[PDB]
Amino acid sequence: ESQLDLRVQELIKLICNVQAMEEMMMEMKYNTKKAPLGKLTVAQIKAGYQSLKKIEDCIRAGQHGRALMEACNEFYTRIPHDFGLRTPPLIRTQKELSEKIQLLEALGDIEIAIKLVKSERQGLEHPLDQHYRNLHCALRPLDHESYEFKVISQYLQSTHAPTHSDYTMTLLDLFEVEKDGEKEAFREDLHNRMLLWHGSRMSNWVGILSHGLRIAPPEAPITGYMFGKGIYFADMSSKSANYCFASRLKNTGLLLLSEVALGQCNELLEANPKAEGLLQGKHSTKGLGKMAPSSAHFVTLNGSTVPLGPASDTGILNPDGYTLNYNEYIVYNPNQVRMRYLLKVQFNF
Ligand SMILES: CCc1cn(Cc2ccc(F)c(C(=O)N3CCN(CC)[C@H](CCO)C3)c2)c(=O)[nH]c1=O
Repeated sequence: ESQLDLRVQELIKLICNVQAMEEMMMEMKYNTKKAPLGKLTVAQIKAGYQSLKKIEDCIRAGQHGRALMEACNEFYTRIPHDFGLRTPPLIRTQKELSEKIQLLEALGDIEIAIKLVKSERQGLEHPLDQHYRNLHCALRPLDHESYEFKVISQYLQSTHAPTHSDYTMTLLDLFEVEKDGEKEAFREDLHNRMLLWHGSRMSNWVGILSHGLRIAPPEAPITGYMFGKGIYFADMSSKSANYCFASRLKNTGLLLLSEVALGQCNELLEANPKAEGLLQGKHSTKGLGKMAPSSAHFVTLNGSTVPLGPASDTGILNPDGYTLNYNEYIVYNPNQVRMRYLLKVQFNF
C-alpha cells in the first residue's frame, strides 16, 4: 500500500535496483560471485584502499617490476576481479589507479544501499516506502510547468558544453532534495554560494542521498584526486553528466544540483593533489577552465547564484602545460554543501 507519489516510487525503484548495481560492477570486472554485494563490508573496502596506496608507492618510486606485480596481486586478492582467462593487468598510470578508486567508490556506496534495502522489513509499510524512509532525505517532485522546472531546464540545456556533442540531455523529472541535517550543518556565513552540478554513477545515489556528498577516506591514495580529497562540482551540466557514465543501452541517469558555499576560491590552472594544503585561509579550490558561464546571465534561486549559460571564453590559458576546458570547484568539508535538486535525465546519444 505505497503512500508515495508515483514519481518518487519510480525514483526509489531506479536507485535501489541492486541487480543493476551487480551488472555495473561486472562491467568494472568485480567478481559479484566470489564476493557478493550482499557480502560487502567497510573492512573489505578499506583493505582495498590500503592496497591501492601500496600501488601508489610503487608508482612514485618508479618500481614497475616485482614490487608492483605483488602489490597489484594483493589488491586483486582483497577485491576479487573476474578477468576470465586473461592475467590481471598491472596498475601504473594515474588513470589506471583512478579506475580502481572509482571501483572502490561504487562498492562503498553499494554497501550502503545493501544495508538499506536489506534493512528490517515491516509488512505494514510498502517496501519502497521503507527504503524512502531509510534514506532520511526528502524527495519532492516538482510540476513540469513550475518555475523551478523552467530555470533548471534552462541551466541544464544552456550549460551543455560544446565539446560534449555526442549526446544531448532531456529532463524527464525533477525533485526537490532536503537531506536531514544538512541545513543545520551548512556554512551559511560563507560568501560565493553557487548552485553547482555533481554527476555520479547510478550505483551511488542511495549512498549520496542517504550519507550526503563526502570526502575520500584517509587510506585512499592522494594522487587519485587531482585537486585533493574534496567534493567536486562543475558549472557546466555536461561536464558533470559525463561522470554519470551513461551508455547507449543505459541512457537514463541522475544529476545533482547543490548549493555550494565556496567562500574565497584558491584559483589553480592545473591539477595538484596537494591543493588542500594550499588553501591557508581560503575555503575552496577552483580549477580554471577556458570556457565558463558569464556573470551577465547569472540568476538567483533560494539564495544561490545559478550560473546560467551560455558559456563564453575566459582568456584562461596555461603556459606551464595542460589547460582545463571547463571549471571545476572543490570543497573539502561537506558542511559547505546543501543538496537541492535531483534531475532524472535521458541521454540522447
Ligand atoms: C567536476 C564535476 C564532477 C567530477 N567528478 C569526478 C571526481 C573527481 C575527484 C573527486 F574527489 C570527486 C568527488 O567529489 N568525490 C570522490 C569520490 N567520493 C569519495 C567519498 C565522493 C563522491 C561524492 O560523495 C567525493 C569527484 C564526478 O564524479 N562528478 C562530477 O560532477
